[PDB]
Amino acid sequence: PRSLKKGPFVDAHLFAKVEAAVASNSRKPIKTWSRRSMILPDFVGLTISVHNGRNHVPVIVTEHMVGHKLGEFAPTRTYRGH
Amino acid sequence: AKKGMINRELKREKTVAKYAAKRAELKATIANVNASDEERFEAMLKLQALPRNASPVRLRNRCGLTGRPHGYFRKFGLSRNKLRDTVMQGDVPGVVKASW
Amino acid sequence: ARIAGVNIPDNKHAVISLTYIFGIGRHTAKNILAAVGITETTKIRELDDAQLDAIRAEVAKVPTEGDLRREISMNIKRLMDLGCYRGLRHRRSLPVRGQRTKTNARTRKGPRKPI
Amino acid sequence: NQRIRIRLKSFDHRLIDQSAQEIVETAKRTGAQVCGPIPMPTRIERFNVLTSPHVNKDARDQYEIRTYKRLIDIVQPTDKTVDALMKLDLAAGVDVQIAL
Amino acid sequence: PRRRVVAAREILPDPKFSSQTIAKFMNHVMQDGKKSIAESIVYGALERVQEKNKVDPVEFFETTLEKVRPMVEVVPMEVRPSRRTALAMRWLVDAAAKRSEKTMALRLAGELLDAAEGKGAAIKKREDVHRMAEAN
Amino acid sequence: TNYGTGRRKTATARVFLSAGTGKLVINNRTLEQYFGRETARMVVRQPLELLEATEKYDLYITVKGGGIGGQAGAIRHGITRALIAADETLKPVLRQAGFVTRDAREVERKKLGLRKARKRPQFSKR
RNA sequence: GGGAACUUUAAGGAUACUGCCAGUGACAAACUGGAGGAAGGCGGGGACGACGUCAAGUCAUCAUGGCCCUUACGGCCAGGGCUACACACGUGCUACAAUGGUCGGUACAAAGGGUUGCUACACAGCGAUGUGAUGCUAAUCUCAAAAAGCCGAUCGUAGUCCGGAUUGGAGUCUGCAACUCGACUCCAUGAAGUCGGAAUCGCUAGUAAUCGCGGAUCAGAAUGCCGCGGUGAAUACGUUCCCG
Repeated sequence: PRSLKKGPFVDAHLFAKVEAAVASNSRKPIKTWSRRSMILPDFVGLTISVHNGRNHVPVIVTEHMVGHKLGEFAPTRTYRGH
Repeated sequence: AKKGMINRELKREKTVAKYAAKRAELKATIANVNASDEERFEAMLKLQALPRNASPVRLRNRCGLTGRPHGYFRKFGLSRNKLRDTVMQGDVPGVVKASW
Repeated sequence: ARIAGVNIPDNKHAVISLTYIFGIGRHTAKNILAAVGITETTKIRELDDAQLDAIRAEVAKVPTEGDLRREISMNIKRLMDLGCYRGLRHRRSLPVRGQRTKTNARTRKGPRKPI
Repeated sequence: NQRIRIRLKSFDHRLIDQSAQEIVETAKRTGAQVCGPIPMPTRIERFNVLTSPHVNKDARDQYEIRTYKRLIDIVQPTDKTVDALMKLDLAAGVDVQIAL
Repeated sequence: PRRRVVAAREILPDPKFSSQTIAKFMNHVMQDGKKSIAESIVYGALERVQEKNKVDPVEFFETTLEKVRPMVEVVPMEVRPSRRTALAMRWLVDAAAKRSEKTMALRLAGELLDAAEGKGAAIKKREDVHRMAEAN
Repeated sequence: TNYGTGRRKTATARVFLSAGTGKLVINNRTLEQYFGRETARMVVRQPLELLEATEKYDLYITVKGGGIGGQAGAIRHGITRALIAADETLKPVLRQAGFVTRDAREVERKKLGLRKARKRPQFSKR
């Protein structure tokens, strides 16, 4: 994991979007390719469409997912069995 | 290698050289202990806001003659094929077949 | 002797016997014994009832068997419900920490299943 | 209390020996005392180069390159000593470092 | 080989008893180059047999080795002198491995005493080879 | 008084022989203090024991390189050479014992394509 | 202080030639034994691979005849994949323990790397590491602790004080960024595994076996590869059959 002395990593373009939405109260999803951004407490209550390689999967941020990377909720491989 | 890949490598070296000084300055400001926490946070933000190609970790050593990205041998600056050719021709000073 | 609802061996050294409890390892056994002032080489059967009571009082500070097993169960269940990548791996009973699955996943996958 | 320290580095021990002999002879001729030459341990670098262009891992050439070092000490240097040493020619393939 | 005859590799006598027999026994006992451990194992047995019953350590070992020595191969053939000792040492090592005691040295000494008195998996195996020899 | 140099497996021993009661020092240490295993101690004492002069001489020995066995062999070789220097008439006996020969055996280099000097990777024709 | 003896460092030389003796061979080439010598008959190891064979391998190192695309089969970018997983095979590492595990004390190497680097020492932390600071462009300072070994104690044959997979919870470092998909540290957990069928592989001596150390690639990322030393065996009667 990222060192604690550096703090959590969030992309600036995504952070500005969530900050604008929270300053306002827009409910439309925020579309992003930033799978590597960490979910912050401010993220709670928002819908983020995370790119998974080919599509944008919507994720509704609940309190329990604070501290996860955004990409953990958008799987990138397809598998159903053999 | 392809001309596009060689030109990509050249452009990356150019960007690293262009942004070398400011990156070092921001890293020093981050490492500063006498600096304010807000100052170090702003330095980190600017470092993350720098262009990606400014980072030296994205450079890949390529053969100075052909551009091959495997088997580089930092000391000679040539990949293994051209190194073998040049050594066996005798244009590399001091290098001889090794036996012991 | 019965400690934390477990019958730990009587003929072994205390530092080894105390690791028979779930949630206690060698380091934790050393820490427990050092804080009640019992040498590590004393066997459990050579212990006074007050010494065993002190050991029980010390063990109560560490989550040991039922609380620990329930805590691990809730931790796994939370991921499985949340549906994150680790939860999906837990559902499929596949390696969770990035190991290869093309070969050598037998600990998580169990014995081989013929086609 | 002036002592001249000369260090010779080369890839060819015959060349380094010739240069050391020349320096010692010149210093002895100029009427100065000389200690050396002292042979320092040699550096050997080895490389394994695949010879086939595509796939033969057991088919490689093993090359080596050696760095030879010699040390020369001049004590009680006469006036003509320094001028003679500076007038001495620099042979290609031998690096000469002088310390006072 | 095929065309050559390889000269036998002469091993030095042990530095304590100057006995090539004990040195060869140590070589048979030793595993993956750990000579000192095998030395301890063999010397412990040699000292312990002396305490248990007073004989010369070399002489007692030689007598027991002669007792365990076979004389027939397998089509019958007699064993050459070298293979007699070579096969007795292996049998005495293998059989002494399986008796239960605290140290390997004590097991080795115990079966040395046992084979001196005619009981041991070694001389059962010797009599089994004798049976198979009588078979043909 | 007399000097000898012994070599065995990258181990070199300098031996200084004199006339004395039997004192023996290796690297400012006693023989028992320096060598842990009995056979190393016995190999060092082999030449003087053979000559029956264990109490006739005093030894000052230093040694560097190699391991315990190599150092013991080097010390024995150096003692033999020092005895040869002290008296040339002792050479036939020591050569008969075999102490004069320098053991030239050395570690063989690893070779390209092999796991070791001789060991080869496992082969599968199937 | 001092010395130039010894070890070593590394350039140049000497020595080994069946040279001497004995026996055989055919009265030849050769062959067996002995002395001296550090070494004796090719002392050990490396490099060096004839004429040719397999339309063997490589148009993806590179070069090149011919064919094909040209708002695309060219070029730029972000995210994903090369890391998937009912399965089968090859090459390895670690084990199944007492010739061992753990704890305490105490010895002995070689080779190689270091200025965008290696770091003495002190402080903080259980630790990975962090901060301050010092020497080094290196036979000068450093990586660095060799490990197996020896001495003492304990474990007493148990799936164990063996084994260390997997999973839960905390961290560190590199990096713009460790979700997919890094390495390492601490606590907890403690899987299979009781020496492995038919069959099959390596090795003739400082070899096999076993123990540790270094490097190339490289920001980070070796159980692979290329090297280094430590301890140090067993067996070769012979060519009847297996293969070439």
